[PDB]
This record gives sequence, C-alpha cells and structure tokens, in this order.
Amino acid sequence: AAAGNIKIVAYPDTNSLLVKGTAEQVHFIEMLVKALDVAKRHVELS
Amino acid sequence: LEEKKQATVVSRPVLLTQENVPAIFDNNRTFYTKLIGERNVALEHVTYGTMIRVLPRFSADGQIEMSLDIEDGNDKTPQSDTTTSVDALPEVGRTLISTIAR
Repeated sequence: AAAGNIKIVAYPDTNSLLVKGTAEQVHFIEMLVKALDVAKRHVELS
Repeated sequence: LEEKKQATVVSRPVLLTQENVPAIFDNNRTFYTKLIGERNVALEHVTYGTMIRVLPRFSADGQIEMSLDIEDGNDKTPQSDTTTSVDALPEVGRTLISTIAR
C-alpha cells in the first residue's frame, strides 16, 4: 500500500514497538530497527 | 586555639522493582511558612531530602541498564545567634545527578 498507513505505537511495559502494516512494510521497519539498536560505551568526565 | 576534626557518614537507600517499571524512593522534609497576604493567601513550602527514581531494564547479555535521577539534600545552618534563625530561612544545599549507566 502506501507509506502513510503504517501505525507505530510504543509499548513500554515490555520495551518493544508495535508496527501494523502489510507483510512487506513490517519487514521494512524490522530491518531499520536492527540498525539503530547498538550497544553504547561509557565515558567518565573529570 | 588548636583544633582537629573528623567525620564519616555512610547512607544507603534500597528499592525493589520489576523490569521496565519506574519506581520511586523518597525521604524528604517539608518546611511550611506563613505568607500573610490578603487575596491569594497560601501555605508555601520547600522540600529537601534523598530521592531516587530508576527505570531498570535487562540487556541481552544479562547486564542491567538503569536511567537514574538522584537527589541528596540536607539543611545548611547559619549562625544561631543572629535574628535570621527565627524566620523562614532554611538555606538548603542539594546535589543532583542525572545519567544512564549499565
């Protein structure tokens, strides 16, 4: 369909996203999320 | 005069919660004052004390990441002999920390 009928709702109770769309748009957001989800490093400032 | 001094203080708050649930521990003190107005007469108050607000979360490896908001305050006292010890002047000193650790 279109890019304007995708609904994204935060569910903080299990720390997860809820995406509603077609079977090709759900796989499209799942590949974007795994690129924005990386582990961070610690900085100590003195 | 010849003076020596030493002072140690170790304080520890403990709090229990679940994953992805915000929790609050609070141990404060309230100071009420009488603002003698005529229209919008009100009891104004200040508040100071120990306070933690945490949001724990387990990572994929088994480590615990937290979103912290720590406040530790107490009441600083000026000289007791002068008149400003009887009015509404509790000089408050606080210590605020807001960060994220894992």
